[PDB]
Amino acid sequence: NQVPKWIQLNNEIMIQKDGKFQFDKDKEAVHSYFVDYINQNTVFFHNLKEKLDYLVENQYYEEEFLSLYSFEDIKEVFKTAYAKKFRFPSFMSAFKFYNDYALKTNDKKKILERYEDRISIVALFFANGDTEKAKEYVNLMINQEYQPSTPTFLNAGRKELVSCFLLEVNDSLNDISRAIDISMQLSKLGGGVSLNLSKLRAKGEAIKDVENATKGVVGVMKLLDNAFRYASGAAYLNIFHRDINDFLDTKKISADEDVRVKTLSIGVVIPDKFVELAREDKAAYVFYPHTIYKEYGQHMDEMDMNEMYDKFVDNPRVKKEKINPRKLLEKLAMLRSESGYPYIMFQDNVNKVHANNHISKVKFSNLCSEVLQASQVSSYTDYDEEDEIGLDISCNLGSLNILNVMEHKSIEKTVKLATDSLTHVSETTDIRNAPAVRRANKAMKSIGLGAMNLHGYLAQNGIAYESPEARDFANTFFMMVNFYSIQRSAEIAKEKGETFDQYEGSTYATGEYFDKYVSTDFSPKYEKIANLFEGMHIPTTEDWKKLKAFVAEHGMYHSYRLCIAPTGSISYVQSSTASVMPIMERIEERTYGNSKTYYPMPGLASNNWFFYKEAYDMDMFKVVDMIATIQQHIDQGISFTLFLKDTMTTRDLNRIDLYAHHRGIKTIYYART
Amino acid sequence: NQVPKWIQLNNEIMIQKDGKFQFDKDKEAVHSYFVDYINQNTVFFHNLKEKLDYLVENQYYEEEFLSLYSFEDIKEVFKTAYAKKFRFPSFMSAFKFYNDYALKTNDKKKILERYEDRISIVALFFANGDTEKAKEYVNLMINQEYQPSTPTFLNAGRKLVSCFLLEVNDSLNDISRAIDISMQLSKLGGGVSLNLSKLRAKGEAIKDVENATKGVVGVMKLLDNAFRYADSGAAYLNIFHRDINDFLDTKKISADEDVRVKTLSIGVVIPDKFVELAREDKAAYVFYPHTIYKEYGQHMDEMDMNEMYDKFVDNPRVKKEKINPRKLLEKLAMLRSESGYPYIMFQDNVNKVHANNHISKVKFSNLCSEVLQASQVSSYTDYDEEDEIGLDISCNLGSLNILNVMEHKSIEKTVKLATDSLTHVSETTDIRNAPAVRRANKAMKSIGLGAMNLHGYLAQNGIAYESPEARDFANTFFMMVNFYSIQRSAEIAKEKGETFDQYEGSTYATGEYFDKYVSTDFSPKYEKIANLFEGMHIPTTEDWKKLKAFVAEHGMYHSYRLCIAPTGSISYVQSSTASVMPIMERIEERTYGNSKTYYPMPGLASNNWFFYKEAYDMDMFKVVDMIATIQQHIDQGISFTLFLKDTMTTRDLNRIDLYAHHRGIKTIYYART
Ligand SMILES: Nc1ncnc2c1ncn2[C@H]1C[C@H](O)[C@@H](COP(=O)(O)OP(=O)(O)OP(=O)(O)O)O1
Ligand SMILES: Nc1ncnc2c1ncn2[C@H]1C[C@H](O)[C@@H](COP(=O)(O)OP(=O)(O)OP(=O)(O)O)O1
Ligand SMILES: Nc1ncnc2c1ncn2[C@H]1C[C@H](O)[C@@H](COP(=O)(O)OP(=O)(O)OP(=O)(O)O)O1
Ligand SMILES: Nc1ncnc2c1ncn2[C@H]1C[C@H](O)[C@@H](COP(=O)(O)OP(=O)(O)OP(=O)(O)O)O1
Repeated sequence: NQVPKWIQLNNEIMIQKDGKFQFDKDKEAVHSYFVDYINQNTVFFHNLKEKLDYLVENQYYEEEFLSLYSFEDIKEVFKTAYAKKFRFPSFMSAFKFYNDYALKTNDKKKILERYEDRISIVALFFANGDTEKAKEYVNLMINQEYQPSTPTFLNAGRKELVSCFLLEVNDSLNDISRAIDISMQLSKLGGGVSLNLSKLRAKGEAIKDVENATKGVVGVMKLLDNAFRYASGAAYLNIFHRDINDFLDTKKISADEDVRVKTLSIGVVIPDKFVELAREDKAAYVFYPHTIYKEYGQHMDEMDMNEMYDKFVDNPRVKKEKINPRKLLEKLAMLRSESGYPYIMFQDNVNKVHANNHISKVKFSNLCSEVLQASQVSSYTDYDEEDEIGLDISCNLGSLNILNVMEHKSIEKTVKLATDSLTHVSETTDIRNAPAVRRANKAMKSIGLGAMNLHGYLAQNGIAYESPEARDFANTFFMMVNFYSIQRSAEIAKEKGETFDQYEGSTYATGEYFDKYVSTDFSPKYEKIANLFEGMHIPTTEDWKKLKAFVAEHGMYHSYRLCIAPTGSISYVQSSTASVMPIMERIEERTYGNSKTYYPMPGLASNNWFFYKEAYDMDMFKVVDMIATIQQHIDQGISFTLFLKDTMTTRDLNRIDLYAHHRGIKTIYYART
Repeated sequence: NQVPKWIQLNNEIMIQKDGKFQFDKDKEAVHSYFVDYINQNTVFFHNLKEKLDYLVENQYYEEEFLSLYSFEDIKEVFKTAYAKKFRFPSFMSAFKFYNDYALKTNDKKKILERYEDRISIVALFFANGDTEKAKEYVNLMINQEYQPSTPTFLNAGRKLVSCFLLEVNDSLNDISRAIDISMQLSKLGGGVSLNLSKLRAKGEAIKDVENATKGVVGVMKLLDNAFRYADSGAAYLNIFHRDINDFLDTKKISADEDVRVKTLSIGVVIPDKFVELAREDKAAYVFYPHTIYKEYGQHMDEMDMNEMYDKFVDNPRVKKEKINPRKLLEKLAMLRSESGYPYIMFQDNVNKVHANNHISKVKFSNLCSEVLQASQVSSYTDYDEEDEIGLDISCNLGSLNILNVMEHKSIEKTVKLATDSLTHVSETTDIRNAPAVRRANKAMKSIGLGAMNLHGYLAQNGIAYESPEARDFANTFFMMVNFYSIQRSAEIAKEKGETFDQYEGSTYATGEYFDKYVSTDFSPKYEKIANLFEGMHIPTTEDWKKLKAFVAEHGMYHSYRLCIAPTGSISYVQSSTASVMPIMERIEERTYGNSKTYYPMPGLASNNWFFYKEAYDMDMFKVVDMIATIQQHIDQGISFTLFLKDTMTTRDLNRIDLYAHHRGIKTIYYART
């Protein structure tokens, strides 16, 4: 019943020694943890050869790519991995990896893969042919300079791989059947699956023969809520719809028995016209979209609300409904004061900066509220009848440490390797049950790259989080990031000579995206910021012009490059902070079982106590301006999370909302208190 | 509650497949045993250096001798050990080593030393300076060509001799000193046996008042209580003593409450005069030895019974007692029919072949009934009074496989290494509570070498156990063994120039022991026997003459060389039979717990079923003649064990006893039925 030694040592840090914390004990706890639990459950082997032979003959490793080299080259790779003599810096830095991510045995009671093992297996998977490139991946990963995404880091060479799926539901019975089918298919693959209910007819409407026959959106939500309980995502909705009130009555603290969704989140799509009507204090008109489909032939949100709203008001054909926008934003503020639900996307900020609006305009987002790409709906006909295949969105992920990049200045080569890595991942991927995801993943070739460790590095260097210097720093940094990113994409496009489809329809072929960079140079405006990037080259606008010419030579290989995800579950292995959202508390406290695990933030010393500010004690406006400065280079959304208090006000909340709409923040997240 | 896989596979052998046994399953069980229990409890390490550093800093290895080399030489030794790719041949071949002998952890739940580890640590302990000699010890041990004794194999480099022989002089102070030394050695775990020759008997005068002595039974009672306090030996007695009947009434199936010894065994010393009196059917006279001590000044068994028996009969001073010898041997046969107790030593067979009778004559033996050396009694005076130190016997052990010696023909170099090994062991030994053991172990330098695996090798080659060919084979083999043994002892005596004390008093300096070997050559008398030793040199009697001259040059380093012990507890690791006693059953069956472990004898196939005879179905006379042929070269005793049946007869038993006395067998053991 006694608590073991390392947990007891980890509980020692809260003892006040001269008003401080016992940080130096922490390593000792880690030095306990590698003696009394880890090195007494590892399966023992003589050497490498039999080890790998035992790993093959019990159905663990996919033996194909592990047969495509010599034994000696793999031995050199493992030798390069063990030559680091790597150590962990913190207590959770081991515990989150040797409990869940690292490979266990069949009885789930022993440990096979060491920390070099998993990384070097990932390295040979990203190699696909070159030994020295695999060594480059090792030197990239073992210095904690790059982190692949969660399911890629889990399921490399075992018994799918991308945790993000985005679909559309056309309007038929057959379409709803196909949608529930594909959701149950992807549900066992563990990824993130979110739907959208734009083009559906509303409640109390005619079904092809008889008026007032449709049970509406709530029944489809009920079927999906039962559907994900069998094997957890969300769904979005554009606001110009009668049942939007019933779409928002689901998340309710006085929850109805039938109106009860504990699985799916919800979210609202809002263009500028509704914002205008809520500002100027006038009426609003939600519609019956099936009447619009009968009238104009198209669907509702496939046209501009700013161009067509009063025209639908003027049509006697479209049955309408008048409501109050201001009371509706008040109700949104109340429901976000309850929890923070739903989600919010401002599409006009997105499409006016989007490159690929010539295919379609972005209407929705994933569960992770980040990926904003084109989406064409399919049409699933009857059994012997053939179908028509639209386009879908499937985004594999991956971020990186800012800190070690700043330590080593190999940021270019870092992007060079990570781009090829995610490229080979999207090469490898195949799903054999949803054909539109198949066609789009072959077609669009969308990769997603981001970064964590913003708060901690700049807080450890002694720069406040609300400083303008950090905003200029992030501006110059992400400018150079996007520069080398497009540079590598153009290089690979020259290597293959095969861009994505309808490349001339993009703004990339015209250089309209490049028109921001031909002027308005992003040189550092502070000396202390300039000392940080001091020691390496920073490009000029003429380098952007040479880049524009080199793009105009061939083109770009990818259609999307960047994403920012709240990668907290693999934040702990990199032993760092979250992404760009600053930290909540200086000390995290968990109870694994009969235990009080005490996690300090990395870099917690006496001097930098003030730069480790608290999330409840910050200027939200400067945070939004930081995220807007970050937004200057990112194609997709940014995982912006609101940090609130009970003492705050929905007046101030909606002021922050309209402030972010005025700045141009794409999406937000669930709010915390 | 389910039986694990390897035990279930080991129980499969008794299934009759075509009237046979499932031998081929057995390896599979062993191949199970190294997957599901062993390789999932070994503490995992990166490489050698940290491993040894962790082993030092937790008080496991004595760090002195493990600091007397380079790291690289130790790495070469471990590399030579792992270069064998050694495997076990049987199921118990692992289970008796990874359960008790190999090193565990502090919580006794994990395993640190592998099978290479223990052997190579023993190798560096026997090295004491030379790397190549340590590699020679590795090449000796890892081919299973030599096995050191049990406590040396256990306690090398941790926190050493299992055989102690003492004498008890006659005072109160002496009995105090005896119980003191027995309790001192009792925590050291060795074998300790006493002897009660020079004590006065029951009902006798204690220095002032007649009929005051409680006798031998009270001292036995104190020793029986004494060994119950710590982590069990025995005691011997010469037969010419009144209380011998009470000395034999202790081991009784109708056991008295007071007369009850469940700890100490007992044993009888018999010279030729009592054998003569029992043959010729006359009277016998046991004595009161304290009267003899008052009369002649010496003690009783320090003079010849054949020279002095009728002279003590003729003395009116010595009070005597007349008894029947024939009924006494009948009672001995009855008590051995009960269990097999007591032990029996025929000293006149021993002393007439003993080399060192000029110091004293052997009067007794150890617990293991094998070591027969000189022994001078001490005299423990009062507190401020100084004492006088006698001589004691302490024999470290060690045997070898016959089989691998026959495989490799390196018998000479084998003896060369094993002699230096036991030499360094007797160098290392020190006890700091019994001064006479200290003085004798510095003085006499007695080593003990033997052999196991007689029955199995010659049974596997297809030669019957009762054959004369095996007797000639063993004669030639042990002749060459003793030849190279004395050769190496003379070499080491030349190396040091320091023989043991009173070397000129021995028969070795006079060559009287060598007079057997100057003639009567032991050439093989059979062709099939000659093919076995074919391929190597066998010496001649002129080589014995050169040996005699080389001995006469310097001398011999040791005073004793050979011993034969029932080394069953380390028989299983060598994966072989016992020593020269043939096997009891073809299959051993044990119950570890909720289990039926089935051990086959090694080499059990269909063809050699007949040469694997049964111990209850053999000629005892040919066994005694085999042991007498073995006795032709051994200085000490031989662990001869009787194998009896309930259908046998004490008439036949006593006939076998007198037959062995007529042949010249030194000692016997407890009998089995
Ligand atoms: N933070 C850690 N990360 C990884 N392994 C660790 C960590 N802490 C301890 N260990 C591992 C390494 C070793 O196998 C064992 C402890 O040995 P360790 O002392 O850490 O290495 P070391 O040999 O380089 O230092 P030293 O020479 O002082 O012993 O457990
Ligand atoms: N029995 C039903 N109960 C509720 N809703 C239904 C039922 N049958 C059909 N629907 C709903 C869901 C469908 O998306 C929608 C129209 O159904 P469906 O017959 O598949 O369309 P359709 O392609 O045949 O022609 P139309 O565009 O005129 O509706 O109404
Ligand atoms: N009898 C045994 N003695 C010692 N180790 C054994 C024994 N049986 C199995 N093992 C050990 C050796 C390995 O660490 C593991 C089993 O691998 P094992 O197959 O025996 O060796 P191997 O690699 O030489 O043969 P193979 O190439 O066919 O796999 O457990
Ligand atoms: N109180 C006693 N009860 C029983 N036995 C005793 C007792 N005292 C002494 N003895 C026994 C054990 C001794 O070995 C033996 C003689 O005792 P002890 O006085 O020590 O001999 P001693 O050296 O003084 O002279 P002596 O040779 O005449 O006996 O008798």
